[PDB]
Order: sequence, then C-alpha cells, then structure tokens
Amino acid sequence: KLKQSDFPKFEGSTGGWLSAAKNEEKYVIIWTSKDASLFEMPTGGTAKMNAGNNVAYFARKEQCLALGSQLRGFKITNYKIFRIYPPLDITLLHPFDGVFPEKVNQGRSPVGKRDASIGGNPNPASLKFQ
Amino acid sequence: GDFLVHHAIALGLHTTTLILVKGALDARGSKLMPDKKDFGYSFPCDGPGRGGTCDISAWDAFYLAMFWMLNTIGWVTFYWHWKHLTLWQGNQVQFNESSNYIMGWLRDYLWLNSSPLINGYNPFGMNSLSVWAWMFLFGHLVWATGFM
Amino acid sequence: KSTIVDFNPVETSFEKWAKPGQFSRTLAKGPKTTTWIWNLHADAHDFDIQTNSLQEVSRKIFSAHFGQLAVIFLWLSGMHFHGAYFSNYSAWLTNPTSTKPSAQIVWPIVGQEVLNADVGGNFQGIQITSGFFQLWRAEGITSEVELYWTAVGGLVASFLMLFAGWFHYHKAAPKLEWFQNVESMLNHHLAGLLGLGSLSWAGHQIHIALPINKLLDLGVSPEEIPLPYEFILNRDLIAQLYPSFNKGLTPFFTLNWGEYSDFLTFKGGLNPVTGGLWLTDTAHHHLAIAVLFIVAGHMYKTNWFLGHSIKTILEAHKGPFTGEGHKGLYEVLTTSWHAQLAINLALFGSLSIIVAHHMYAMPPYPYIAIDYPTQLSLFTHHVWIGGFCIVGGAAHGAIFFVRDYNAANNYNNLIDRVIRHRDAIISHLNWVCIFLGCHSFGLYVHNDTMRALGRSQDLFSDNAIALKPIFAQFIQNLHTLAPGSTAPNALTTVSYAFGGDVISVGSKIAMMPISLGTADFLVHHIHAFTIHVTVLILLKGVLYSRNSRLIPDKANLGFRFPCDGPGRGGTCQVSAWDHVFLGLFWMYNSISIVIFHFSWKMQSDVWGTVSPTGAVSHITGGNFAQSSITINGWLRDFLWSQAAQVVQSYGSSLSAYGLIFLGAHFIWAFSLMFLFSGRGYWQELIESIVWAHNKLKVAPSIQPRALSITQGRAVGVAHYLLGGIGTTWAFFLARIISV
Amino acid sequence: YTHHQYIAGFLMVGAFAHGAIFFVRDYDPAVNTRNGEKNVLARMLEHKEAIISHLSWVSLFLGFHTLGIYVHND
Amino acid sequence: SHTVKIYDTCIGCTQCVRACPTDVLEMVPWDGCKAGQIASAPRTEDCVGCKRCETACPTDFLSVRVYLGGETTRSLGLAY
Amino acid sequence: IQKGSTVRILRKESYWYNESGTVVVVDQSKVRYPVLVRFTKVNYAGTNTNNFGLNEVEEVV
Amino acid sequence: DIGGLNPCKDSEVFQKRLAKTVKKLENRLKKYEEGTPPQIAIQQQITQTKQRFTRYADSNLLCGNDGLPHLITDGRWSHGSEFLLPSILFLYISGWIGWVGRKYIRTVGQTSNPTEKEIIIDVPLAISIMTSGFLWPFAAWQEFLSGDLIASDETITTSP
Ligand code: CLA
Ligand code: CLA
Ligand code: CLA
Ligand code: CLA
Ligand code: CLA
Ligand SMILES: CC1=C(/C=C/C(C)=C/C=C/C(C)=C/C=C/C=C(C)/C=C/C=C(C)/C=C/C2=C(C)CCCC2(C)C)C(C)(C)CCC1
Ligand SMILES: CC1=C(/C=C/C(C)=C/C=C/C(C)=C/C=C/C=C(C)/C=C/C=C(C)/C=C/C2=C(C)CCCC2(C)C)C(C)(C)CCC1
Ligand SMILES: CC1=C(C/C=C(\C)CCC[C@H](C)CCC[C@H](C)CCCC(C)C)C(=O)c2ccccc2C1=O
Ligand code: SF4
Ligand code: SF4
Repeated sequence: KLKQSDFPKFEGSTGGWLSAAKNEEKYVIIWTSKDASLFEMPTGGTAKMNAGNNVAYFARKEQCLALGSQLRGFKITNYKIFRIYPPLDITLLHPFDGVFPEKVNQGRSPVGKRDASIGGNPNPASLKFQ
Repeated sequence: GDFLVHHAIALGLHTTTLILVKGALDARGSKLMPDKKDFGYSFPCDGPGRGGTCDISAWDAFYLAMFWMLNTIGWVTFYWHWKHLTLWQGNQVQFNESSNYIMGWLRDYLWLNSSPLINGYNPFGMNSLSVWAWMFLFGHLVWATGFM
Repeated sequence: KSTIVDFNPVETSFEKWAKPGQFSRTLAKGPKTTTWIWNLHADAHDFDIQTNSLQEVSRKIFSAHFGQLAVIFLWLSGMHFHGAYFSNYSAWLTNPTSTKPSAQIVWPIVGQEVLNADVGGNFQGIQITSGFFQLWRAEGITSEVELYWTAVGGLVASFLMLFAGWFHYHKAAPKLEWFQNVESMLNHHLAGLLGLGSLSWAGHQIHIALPINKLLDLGVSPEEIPLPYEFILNRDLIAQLYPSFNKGLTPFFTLNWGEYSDFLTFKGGLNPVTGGLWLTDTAHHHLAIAVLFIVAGHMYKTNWFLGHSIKTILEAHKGPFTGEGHKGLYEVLTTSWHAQLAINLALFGSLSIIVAHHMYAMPPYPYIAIDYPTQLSLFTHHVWIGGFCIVGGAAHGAIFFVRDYNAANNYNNLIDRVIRHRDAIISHLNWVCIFLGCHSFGLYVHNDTMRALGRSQDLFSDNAIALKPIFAQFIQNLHTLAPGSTAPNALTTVSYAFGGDVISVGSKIAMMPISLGTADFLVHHIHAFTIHVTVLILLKGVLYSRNSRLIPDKANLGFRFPCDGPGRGGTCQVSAWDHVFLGLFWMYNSISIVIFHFSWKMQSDVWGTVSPTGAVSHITGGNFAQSSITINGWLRDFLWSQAAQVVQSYGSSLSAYGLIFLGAHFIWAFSLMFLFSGRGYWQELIESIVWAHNKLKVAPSIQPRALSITQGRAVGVAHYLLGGIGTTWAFFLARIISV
Repeated sequence: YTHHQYIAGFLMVGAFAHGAIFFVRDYDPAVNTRNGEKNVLARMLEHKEAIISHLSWVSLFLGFHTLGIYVHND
Repeated sequence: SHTVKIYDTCIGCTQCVRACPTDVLEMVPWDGCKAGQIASAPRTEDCVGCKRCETACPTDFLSVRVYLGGETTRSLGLAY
Repeated sequence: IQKGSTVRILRKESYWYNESGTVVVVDQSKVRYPVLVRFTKVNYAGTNTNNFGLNEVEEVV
Repeated sequence: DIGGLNPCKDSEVFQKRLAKTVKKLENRLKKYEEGTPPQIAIQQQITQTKQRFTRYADSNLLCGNDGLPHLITDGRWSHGSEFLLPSILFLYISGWIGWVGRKYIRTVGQTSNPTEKEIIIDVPLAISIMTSGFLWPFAAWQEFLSGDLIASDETITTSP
C-alpha cells in the first residue's frame, strides 16, 4: 500500500511536497507513538499514526514543526526533525542538542545578543556607506 | 461658491500637509515603534503585535498622502474648470447658484459636461472625441484595478 | 424534573446588565483601552467562546431566535399599523391602477414636508415600494380596521415571542438531547410548520381571499363587499362566485375532487383584470404544497419503530471515488451549530434569489406587475438579501472548519477527502474564473474598442458576430409549448416571459416575452463569472481555513485574525475571515451587476405602455439590445441616462432620493479610508492627539487605541457595502418612481 | 492648468517624502545639538506632537464645517 | 535571511522560543536576569519573519527584534 | 528607591517614558534591570509592568 | 453696499423667488379638495414661506444677483447677528461641553477605578459637574492662573 511500513496511514494529499523537495531540500520528522492515534496532517487531512516508529516527509521545516507541536498534544515528545539535501545529506535540526530550545541546556552560547537595550542602537546617519 | 470651494481647498492642503508632516516627524520613531529609524524609510510593518502596525513606516505616510494630494488637486481643478466653463459659455449664473451645494457640482459640472465625452462613440457612430471616451473608460478601469 | 428541559436554570436579575462584558472571560475584568468597547460588541453573540457547553450555547441560540422573531413580529405590526393609520390603502383599493401606494407621512419640520408626494387619492406621503398594498389586497383585506387588528395581533405575537425567549432561557431551558432530535425537528418543520402553514393559508385563500378578490375584480366596491366572516357562516355568498361549495365537503371525502375545479384551477398565465396570478391557482398550489410537505414530514424515525435514521442513510452512501462517504456527517451536523448555519444560510440566500426571480417572472399579487417601483424594489432587495446570506453561509462554514472540525471524527469521509485535494479544486476554479472573466469582460472590451475604432461590423452584436443563447431559447420554446403538450391540463404558460401574448393592465405592461439575444448572452456569462469568483474566494477561505503551505498551523490562529506577520513575503489576510471580507466585496460586485441587468432589461424590453391598437412602447425604447454590449453603453445609456431623475430631484418630492444618493456616495468614499490605510498611522496620530489631551489634562482613563486590523477591515467593508447599496437604492427608486 | 496643478501636487508630495527620507537616513541629532540645547531643526522634533495635534485640529475644523455648510445647502 | 537580535532587557520568560514556528530561537544560560537564561538566535537561516517571537515578548520595548533582510526560499516560506 | 516608591521612567524607548509608576520590588542581586515598576496605563501590548535599571528611574519627591 | 450686494428688501429677484415658490405651492394646492388635511398642509407651507421671506427681507440681509441672503462675516457689528452672535453662542455652549467633560475626566481620574466610571457614568457626579459649566469662561480663567490647566513635563514623548 505504502512505500515504507513506518509511514503514517495517510491516503495522500495534493498538498505535499513538490519538485522543490527533490532538488533543493526536504524535511523528515520521525517519532514513536504508543497508540495508532488519528492526527491531522500539516498539509492535507487526517492520517493515522503507527503503534511504533512513524516517519513523515515534508517540504518545509515549519510544516514538520507544526506536526511536532501537534504531537505534543498526544503526549509525544521524542519527535525529531531532519533536513535532507538533494542527496541523502541528513542533518538533525529541531532537537539540536537533544534538549528542546525552550529548556536551558549547558553548552549553548548566545547568538545575536546585544549588551544594551533598544535605545542604545546607533543612529542610521552614522551607518552610511559601509 | 468661491468661498466654500476655497475652504475645501484649504482643508485638502491642511490634511495632505498633516499626513506628510506626521510621516516626516514620526519617521525616526513613535510610541508604537520607538526604533523606526532602524528599519529604514520604507518597510512593510512591524508585525501584528502591540495591537497591529499596518502602514507604520514613513513611506506609508507618503502613500496615504498621495490620495489626499490627488483629491485636493481634483478639487482645485474641478473648481477651475467649472468656473471657466461657465465663464466661457456665458452662464456664470449657473456656477454662482449651483456651486454652493454638492448636488449642484455633481449635476451641473460632471453629469452635464460629461454628455459630449460619453457620446464619442455610440451604437450609431463616432466622433474625433472617441479616443477621449476610450481614455475615460480606461482611466476608470485602471482606477478600479488600483482598488484591487 | 422533566426529561427535556431544566427548570429555573438562570435567575432573572438586572445585576449582570450593569456589568458589561460579563459573558466573556477576557472582557469581564473591565475596559483598559478603547479596544475593549469594540471587542464587547464583536463577541456579544459569539456564544461558543462564552461557554464550554454545547447545551448552554444551544439554549442561548434558542432564546436569541425567539428575540429575533419578536423583533420581526414588531416590524410586521408596525407595517400593518402604518397601513391602517398613515396610508391611502382605502383610496388605492378603489383605484389600484392610478393611485400610488403610500403608507408613511412625514412631519412638517425643517421644510421636510416636501417629501409628502402627490401619491393620489387625496393623500400626501412617501410612495411605498414594498408592495404591502398588493399583498393586503391578495389577502382580502378591504378595510383599514383589519390592518389595525392585524397590527394589534402582531404586537401581541411579538410580546408572546419575547415571553417565550425569557421562559426558555430562565424558567424552562431545553436540554441538549432535545436540541439534537434532528429527526423530530425535521418531521415537525416539514409537516407542522411548512405543510400545515400551507394548508391553513389555502383555507384562508379559499374562504376569504378567493371570494373577496373575485368580487373586487368584478367591480364591487370594498364597502358593499361582505365582511370576511360572512363568507364562512353563509355558504351562499361564496357559492354564487364559485358554484361548487353547494356540494360541501362531500366531494372531498368521496374522492370526487373534480367537483372542486371551480376554485382549485390549473390555468397558468396571469389574471387579465389584475395582472397577477390566478388566486384559484394559488390556492390549489398551496393545497398541493401542504399535502406534499405533510407527507414529507413522515420520513424520519422519531419515537416509534417507523421512519428513517439520518445516520443510517448517510453512512450507506459510500462509493469507489469517495472513500467512507457521508460517514460522520450526522455527527458534524448534530454537534456544530456553525455547520447548520452554513448550510441553512447558503440555501436560504439561494432561496431568496429564486424567490426574487419567480416574483417578477410570475407576479403573484393583484396590480403588482404594473407597479414598476414595487417590482424593482422587491427583486433588488431579495437578491441583495440572498447574496448576503450566501456569504454568511460561507463564513460560517469556514468558522465550523476552524473551530468545530474534528480531524479524528472525519477520517477519510467527504470533508477529509475535500481538504486532501483542495489544491486541485482551487486551481481549477481559478482557471475557470480566469477563462470566464477573460471571455465575458474581454468581449465587452472588444465591443467597446471596435465601436471606438469605427468598426461596427467587428462587434459581438446581433448585426455582427452573433452569440445567440440557443440553449436558453430552446428552453423558452419548450415552456411556451408546454400547455397542451407536456402540461396537457394547463391553459396557459407558467410565465409570459417564456413567450406568448403581451399582458397589459390599464395600458401598462404586466408581463411580456423576454427576448434573449447576444446582449443577454454576454451579461449572463458576466453573472456566471462573478458568481464563480465569489465562490472561489469563499471556497478558498473555507478549505484553507485550517492550514496551508504558508501557515501549516492556521487553525491555531483562529477564524478571525489579521495575519501571521510580514514574513514569508507578507502574510496579510490569510484568515478565513479575510476571505469573507473579500467575498463580501465580490458579492457586492456580482449582485450589483445582476440588479443592473434586471433594471435595464426590464425597462428596455418588458415594461412600458401598450397603445390601443397594440403597439408596444417601452420605458427606454429597446436600447438594451444594441447598447448594453459595451462598457461605454452601460456608462452612458444606463448609468448617465437613468441617473437624470436622481440628480434633477432637488425641489421635488423625490429630493430625499438625491440626498441619499449623495450621502451614499460620501459613505462609499469614506470606506476607502479604512480599506486603503493601516493601523500604525492612525495609532501614531492618536499618539499626538493624546499628547494634546494630556497637555490639557483631559486624556481619558480608557486609553484611546486605533481600531484593530480586523475591525478596520470590517468597518471598511461595512461602509463600502452601505454606500454602494444605498447609491444603487436611491438611483433605482428615484428612476423607477419618476418614470 | 490641470497639468501644472497635478505636477505641483506631485512635487510637493515628493518634497515632503524626501524630507522624511532625510529624517530617516541623513539626520544626525549630534550635529544639530550643542551642549544639550537643540538647533532650529532639532527643535521641530520636540514639539512634533504640538505640530501634529494642531494640524489635526485645523483639518478637523475645516472638514467639519465645510462639509456642514455644503450638506446644509444640499 | 532575516536578522534577529536579542537585547539584555531579556527576562528569560521563554515565550519567544516557544512561539517560533521554525525553531530559530533557543534559551541559553545567562547571568543578567533572575531566570538565569537569555534567548538566542543561532538558526536565523530558518527565520521566516512572521514576528511571532516579538508578539510574545513581555518586556517594554521588546528584547527580541526581527529585522527583515534578504529573502530566501526558507525565509519566503515557499513549499515549492 | 524601595517597594511602593514612586519613580519617573527615564528610558526613552518606553511606553511610560516621563510618566510615574510604583516600584513593586528592587532586586538586590546582580541583575541588569532590578527595579520592577507597575503602571496604571497598559502599554500597546497590554502589559502594565516592566523591569527598569537603577539609572532609568528617578524617584518622585 | 458691502461687496456689491444689495438689501433683500429691494432685490427684485428675491421677490421673484418668493412669487415663484408661492405659485408652485398654490398650483399644488389646486389639485386637492376642500378643507382636507392636504390643503391645510399646503396652506401652512404657503404661510410659512411668506413669513420666512418677509422676515429675511426685514433682517438687514444683503442679497446678491441670485436673490439669496449672503452672510457678511468680515467682523462688522452691523451684520453681527449673522455670524458674530451665533459664534458667541456656540463658543459658550461648546466651552460648556468641553469644560464639563474635562472636569468629569479629572474628577473620576482620582478614584479607585477610573476606567469603570467612564463606561458606567456616575450620574449624580455627572449632573453635579454638568450644571456647573455655566461659569466655564470664569473657571478656565481661574485654573489657568493657578497653573492647574496645563501639564508641564509629565506628558509622554516619543523617542526622537
Ligand atoms: C408542528 C410543530 C412545530 C412548529 C409549528 C414549529 C415552528 C417553529 N420552530 Mg420548532 N420545534 C418543534 C416543532 C415545531 N416547531 C419540535 C418538536 C422541536 C424539537 C426538536 C423544535 C425545535 C426548534 C428549535 C430548536 C428551533 C425551532 C424554531 C422554530 C421556528 C422557525 C422560525 C420560522 O420559520 O418562523 C416562522 C414563525 C412563525 C410561523 C410564527 C408563529 C409560530 C408560533 C410561535 C407557533 C410555534 C409552535 C410551537 C411549537 C407550539 C408550542 C406552544 C407551547 C405552549 C408548547 C418556528 C416558529 C427555531 C426558532 O425560531 O426558535 C424560536 C429554532 O431555533 N424549533
Ligand atoms: C442567520 C444569520 C446569522 C447569524 C445567526 C450569525 C451569527 C454569528 N456570526 Mg455571522 N454573518 C452572517 C449572518 C449571520 N451571522 C452573514 C449574512 C454574514 C456575511 C456578511 C456574516 C459574516 C460573519 C463574519 C465575518 C463573522 C460572523 C460572526 C458571527 C458570530 C458572532 C456575531 C457577533 O457577535 O456579532 C455581533 C453583532 C454585531 C457586531 C453587529 C455589527 C453591525 C453590522 C456589521 C452593521 C449593520 C448595519 C445595519 C444594516 C444598519 C445600517 C444602516 C445605516 C444607515 C446606519 C455569530 C455566531 C463572527 C465570528 O467570530 O463568528 C464566530 C465573524 O467573524 N459572521
Ligand atoms: C476593474 C477592476 C478589477 C478587475 C479588472 C479585476 C480582475 C480580476 N479579479 Mg478582482 N478585485 C477588484 C477589482 C478588479 N478585479 C477589487 C476592487 C477587489 C477588492 C475586493 C478585487 C478582489 C479580488 C479577489 C479577492 C479575487 C479577484 C480575482 C480577479 C480575477 C478573476 C479572473 C479573471 O477574470 O481574470 C481575467 C482578467 C480580466 C477579466 C481582466 C481584463 C483582462 C482583459 C479583458 C483580457 C486580456 C487583456 C490582454 C491580456 C491585454 C494585453 C495587452 C497588454 C499587455 C498591453 C481578475 C484578474 C480573483 C482571482 O485571483 O482570479 C481568479 C480573486 O480571487 N479580485
Ligand atoms: C527630481 C525629483 C526626484 C528625484 C531626484 C527623486 C529621487 C529618488 N526618490 Mg523620489 N519622489 C519624487 C521626486 C524625485 N525623486 C516625487 C515627486 C515623489 C512623490 C510622488 C517621490 C516619492 C518617492 C518615494 C516614496 C520614494 C522615493 C525614492 C527615491 C530614491 C530612489 C528612487 C527609486 O528607486 O526609483 C524607483 C523608480 C520606480 C519604482 C519607477 C516608478 C514609475 C512610476 C510608477 C510611473 C510609471 C508609470 C507610467 C506613468 C506608465 C503610464 C501608464 C500608461 C497606461 C499611461 C531617489 C533618491 C525612494 C527611496 O528609497 O528614497 C531613498 C522612495 O521610497 N521618492
Ligand atoms: C468631552 C471632552 C473633551 C474635551 C475637553 C476635548 C478637547 C480637545 N480635543 Mg477632543 N475628543 C473627545 C472629547 C474631548 N476633547 C472625544 C470623546 C473624542 C473622540 C471622538 C475626541 C477626539 C479628538 C480628536 C480626534 C482631536 C481632538 C482634539 C481636541 C483639542 C482641540 C479641540 C478639538 O478639536 O475638539 C475635538 C472634538 C471632537 C472631535 C468631538 C468630540 C466629541 C464629543 C462632542 C465630546 C464628548 C462629550 C462627552 C461624552 C461629555 C461627557 C461628560 C459628562 C459625562 C460629564 C482639545 C484639547 C484635537 C487636537 O488634538 O487638537 C489639539 C484632535 O485632533 N479630540
Ligand atoms: C396575518 C398575520 C397575523 C395573523 C395570522 C393568523 C390570523 C393566522 C391564522 C391561522 C389559522 C386560523 C390557522 C388554522 C389552522 C387550522 C388547521 C391547520 C386545521 C387543520 C385540521 C386538520 C389537519 C384536520 C384533519 C382531519 C382530521 C385530523 C380528522 C378529520 C379528518 C380531517 C382530514 C379533516 C399575525 C397577527 C399573527 C401577525 C401578523 C401577520
Ligand atoms: C501676500 C503678499 C506678499 C507676500 C507673500 C509671501 C510672504 C509669501 C510667502 C510664502 C511662503 C513663505 C510660502 C512657503 C511655503 C513653504 C513650503 C511650501 C514648505 C514646504 C516644506 C517642506 C516640503 C519641508 C521639507 C522638509 C522636511 C519635511 C523636513 C526635512 C527638511 C525638508 C526641508 C526637506 C507680497 C508682499 C510679496 C506681495 C503680494 C502680497
Ligand atoms: C480612521 C481610521 C482609524 C481610527 C478610527 C477610529 C479611532 C474610530 C473612531 C470612532 C468614534 C470614536 C466613534 C464613532 C463616531 C461616529 C460619529 C458614530 C457613527 C455614526 C452613526 C450614525 C453610526 C483606525 O483605527 C483604522 C484602523 C485600521 C485601518 C484603518 C483605520 C482608519 O482609517
Ligand atoms: S500588519 Fe498588515 S501587513 Fe503587517 S502583517 Fe499584519 S497584516 Fe500583514
Ligand atoms: S520570525 Fe520571529 S518567530 Fe518567526 S522565526 Fe524568526 S524569530 Fe521565530
């Protein structure tokens, strides 16, 4: 019926990925579920989970993350999202250090932090021709 | 009628100036966006947060004031053209009486003088004014596409 | 402790009247900004967010229905009271063809008494275009005392409905199981409401309207016509007009229904005296409708081992192409008020438009076909109501999808399968809309540019490249041949619009064959294109209300939200509400074109006067056929030409129409301030205004905030609709009353 | 007359737009300020609320009363 | 790709991180506030510009600021 | 300044700049913005409180 | 006279307007019967038209070439009843309204729930303040002197 046994029991929708997620990048979300719960696809309609390993492919990181946020309502937490380039170039994305970004984990450095409030930003006229 | 239309012109000038001056002075920031200078002259918005920030940039002030400039110039040109049409035709009493109320304008300037233009081509023939009727309809169409 | 109702659920107290926003969890804390005031009215009837129980929402809806029906009854009572006291109905009865119906007199203040027109019959007032006079005449009402008593009954009924709403919210509120008896509700609404209403109205027509109107058409003055109750107590006053009542009800119970052919006819056409439908035909129609609806009411299983279960019917309608089919639809329509509202509002608006068509097509009231203002107003009003109700049905379908749609309960059913291929539907509907618009409108523009270039033989006209609506003409031919061939018991076609003779009452045309040419082809395809685009906007709103490729979690943002942000290139108006906003705009466009087509076509090719020798002269003179094929033609020969009466109404009794014309223009232009601008500019301007107020120590404690983005859009669309519809209203009314 | 008046309106709107652009990207408060006190141009941003409020008052005054007289005549 | 900056007015309430639809923001250790945490933007290449992050910011004029910049198929939210 | 004190906000990028608020608590730790001030007027986001630095608040007499 | 206008009492076009309006009203009156309410209403219209024209004629009103009263609002007291006296009347009434509104705002602004008292008006206090606005010119030039009318620097300002 389906290419892989771990795919959710989805009947296919004309809202899945397109030619872009065959030559630029595609995103895969994996998770393990205790029950074959019925959930709503980020793209189309209702799909059925597998009582075990579940693997879904999407065209955007936002679609995978919306599916994962929906999974949290099913008490599912072990979901992990990967980015796949045109060949099998798998990169773990969402649980980047194994801890969700909302929980503080040691080993993270601040990126994009300014040691002042908004009012300390430089005047644009002094940022001309650089 | 000249008194009332001059006051309408003054209102148009003051409102266009209000929009433009508000956009110029509030360009560097306001209470809704105290760092607007960091986003440049033209940016879409600052998002739906803080109640909604549609048309918050200084470019949007120009964009809104263009409508008021067009309206004010339309009032000025309507006044000039109707006054001079009555002067040239000789019925200056038509302007002096009907220019004091809006229906006077709508009936005696637009509806009255639009008759030669719309009959630039009819199911019976056409005149050298046919191109002007086509341009009339073309302008209406472009106006409504702008409305889109 | 009844099994259907709960006794004394809510205490009747004024305490909550003094606490605005008590219904909402967020608004109950009190206002802090002016946004609270607007949120108070925007959430007043959103009972879904006020309670978490379907039972409470259902009870609130039931009482709100009672309040609405009380309001409607009060409105009807007011109409009847105005007919009784401030009308020339008695004078109009004696001269229907020469007296204009008026039922509202205007007080003499600030010079407004000029609005009291010369409606005739020694009366001054505003001419009435709602057709109440014709309806009352069709009801057999021949005196203003009867109108007064109907108004009193309407007041009593309105009080009764108010009391019913109070009773069923505060004293005995029905339970959820009572509301969910859709089988019982359908049985009752089909048999009792519809069928028994048709039966009661057939009885009234047969015993009151049939004799009184027959006497009126015979020339008997209303004063010497017997009182309506005398037609019941005396079987001889009605047996003279219809000599079949002498047999009593014996032919009915002996199945000899042929004896009642005197007053239960099947004639078709129109009454030559009044120009309306034969009231015998109307009574027979209502009788047949009553029998059909009573029969249809015995369909669903309610309390015995008899009837159908809607769940079993739906679940059995599967198919190879539709998966589970209608499984779960019964649960959807018995647990979601929004789905029921969507279906009911869509079908209700469609029914209103169908009513509008059948009204002028077959005038059902005496002396209403020759009252052109009444016909035009009735058609335009009913089409407008239909369009609004259809947009509302689409809106509530989207609301159901956002809020009450459960993905688990709708696995592989029709709703699921529709969402699964929404792309295909929307893309093909987009292609159809582009095809229809390109063709219809570009044929219009091609005609315009060929005429402007002096090439009259290159147009899409009748004397040029001709697009004959052959399919519609075939149907017209089939109907005019129906009496005697396919409807062998008919004496005349259903409507003279399909063909036949010119029907004139008092030298004024009532109905006449509506010829269809290349001009009607183009305007009909314009109608199809506009309807398709409106359907596209609304269906895109409904289908993409939960998720999309842009926002995969659009359902988590709710039905009503302005955007998701400036990202993704800009995510304005992605809601489903913002689709009911654009669809409202396009419905306005479509309905405006429809009513323009109706007005011009009727004035140019149906309405007019008939000379004694049989020569037909129309209001405009047949300019629709050759000048409605170009946009310049519509601008000049219709808008500019028929706007003459509106602009020249100053100083006359129609001056109010010119004033409303100007005011509606003003309101429509006012709308564009809200439609074109954005919230940030107005908030920053309010900042400086607040600075001035603070400088003068007069800044309000309730902080003034600019209208929210969604409210700005709502204000813009409401003002746009009001201005456009009011402009068309004043234009139509002044034009059709003057001529 | 129509051509020149439309060009005039365009030029005025452009002047104000470029003033706004100057405020956004070319204005330097340090140059227009000497020891806390502000020069003639920098002071336009101090009573900016007064300027905008009074422009709003004049616009509302003229609009209200011109429309009132016109509608009264209507 | 858009630019996201975090300012020391951060109170570490995590509402920005749990509102990001594309996993751009994360909470990192800090010593400038009671919570001992500050938001970070290490994955701005996935930033879409929806500005949900600063709609959930409780600080006075924001501690996370999104500056829209060059566009990308990821930042434009293109599934195609 | 202390709990219950009235201060004037000196932060320019503030919805309560030049306005007076009530100090809820002044943190004694090494945080950057210890002063917590509560206001009667909600800002554009709906909040009515904010943390301010020691040099961004001026006590009212 | 002023601006080339002439008094309406000597304006022929003014009397022509009156005669035409009366003639139209009488022609309308001809199509009704006896002392029926329509005829009474039209007769009242004629009487009111005549009274209005007579009052405008004897009102120091200047009429142009169209026979309509023109308003002389340059400031001269001769035509002071056209603009100046209505101007004073409106200034009094509007100052009353603004003063009572400001007083109510400042009075309920010092209570526990200022915002509640703005959607639910304290009708006793509102009535107390509203009838006290007859002294608004005096109250305004007694609060401005004491410095209680204008705020100084607690007013908020944007970033630039
Ligand atoms: C033959 C029985 C009968 C009849 C005539 C009606 C008639 C009506 N029902 Mg109803 N209903 C019935 C049985 C019936 N129902 C049953 C058995 C149920 C339970 C499943 C319901 C549940 C139900 C709901 C939940 C709702 C209705 C609504 C309506 C109204 C629709 C509005 C309309 O078309 O305006 C036509 C209006 C008129 C013709 C005016 C005259 C109608 C009067 C009020 C007679 C009503 C008959 C009433 C049932 C008799 C009970 C009297 C009481 C002392 C026991 C209409 C008055 C809707 C409504 O508007 O709510 C008020 C609504 O929301 N009904
Ligand atoms: C049977 C008809 C019906 C019913 C019961 C409802 C019921 C509902 N609708 Mg709905 N709707 C309808 C028809 C209906 N609608 C139609 C026909 C449309 C198409 C225009 C819509 C479009 C619509 C939208 C777009 C939305 C709703 C919403 C709602 C819900 C909240 C309504 C509310 O609080 O408004 C309270 C009432 C008001 C705010 C009144 C506003 C005043 C109106 C807009 C102006 C009327 C002007 C009037 C004609 C007079 C003008 C004359 C002028 C001279 C003064 C509620 C469940 C909202 C929701 O959240 O649903 C869950 C929502 O977002 N509806
Ligand atoms: C007069 C103004 C105007 C015009 C022309 C249109 C046109 C259109 N709108 Mg609309 N719209 C308008 C105002 C207008 N709108 C306003 C004011 C609003 C605000 C509410 C909207 C809101 C709106 C929505 C929400 C939607 C539309 C849609 C559509 C399209 C329907 C498909 C179609 O017919 O395409 C065919 C194009 C035309 C009929 C335009 C004229 C084309 C000519 C006649 C033929 C081709 C000419 C040729 C190519 C010229 C080549 C020469 C040139 C290169 C020099 C169409 C492009 C729908 C859409 O996306 O399309 C499916 C849709 O969903 N509109
Ligand atoms: C001599 C006068 C002058 C000069 C030198 C400039 C120069 C400049 N302006 Mg400026 N401007 C002017 C007048 C001028 N403007 C006027 C009069 C207005 C008011 C309308 C504006 C409004 C304005 C705004 C709002 C902005 C600028 C910007 C700019 C800068 C970039 C311009 C750019 O990207 O062009 C881009 C050019 C185009 C997009 C081409 C637009 C062509 C239009 C649509 C007309 C073409 C349609 C044509 C009529 C077809 C006919 C249709 C047919 C059917 C009849 C540049 C420094 C921008 C900036 O960032 O400044 C720093 C900016 O945001 N200006
Ligand atoms: C009643 C108190 C009050 C007072 C004293 C003022 C005073 C002022 N307003 Mg203002 N205003 C008020 C109410 C008030 N406003 C309300 C309710 C609104 C919302 C519509 C506005 C909207 C407003 C705008 C948009 C602007 C002003 C401006 C101004 C200033 C110039 C005068 C002017 O243009 O009038 C403006 C007056 C109106 C537009 C109409 C006000 C509506 C009614 C008449 C007032 C409400 C009466 C109130 C219900 C009485 C209740 C009191 C009672 C319970 C005791 C001046 C400081 C202008 C400014 O900043 O110039 C410096 C300006 O641009 N105001
Ligand atoms: C106009 C109007 C009104 C009024 C109304 C009315 C007046 C109504 C009436 C109604 C009626 C008055 C009804 C009645 C009905 C009746 C019926 C419906 C009956 C039925 C019967 C039956 C069905 C029977 C059957 C049978 C049986 C069962 C046994 C024997 C045999 C037979 C078959 C006979 C009001 C004021 C409200 C409001 C406004 C509008
Ligand atoms: C009466 C008379 C006279 C006198 C005259 C006069 C004295 C006039 C004046 C006039 C004037 C006096 C005018 C003015 C105007 C102005 C304007 C028109 C302006 C505009 C502005 C703007 C546009 C601005 C811009 C900007 C900004 C916004 C900021 C930044 C910078 C800039 C500058 C860029 C004489 C003795 C000779 C003789 C005759 C009589
Ligand atoms: C003017 C304007 C405002 C400001 C408008 C406000 C603050 C509305 C003020 C309404 C007043 C306070 C009450 C209404 C007063 C009217 C006289 C009452 C209506 C008239 C009756 C006859 C119904 C916005 O907030 C806005 C938001 C988004 C897009 C466009 C706009 C926009 O154009
Ligand atoms: S504010 Fe207007 S533009 Fe900015 S995001 Fe919300 S909707 Fe799109
Ligand atoms: S935009 Fe704001 S919310 Fe959307 S991703 Fe970038 S940061 Fe997170």
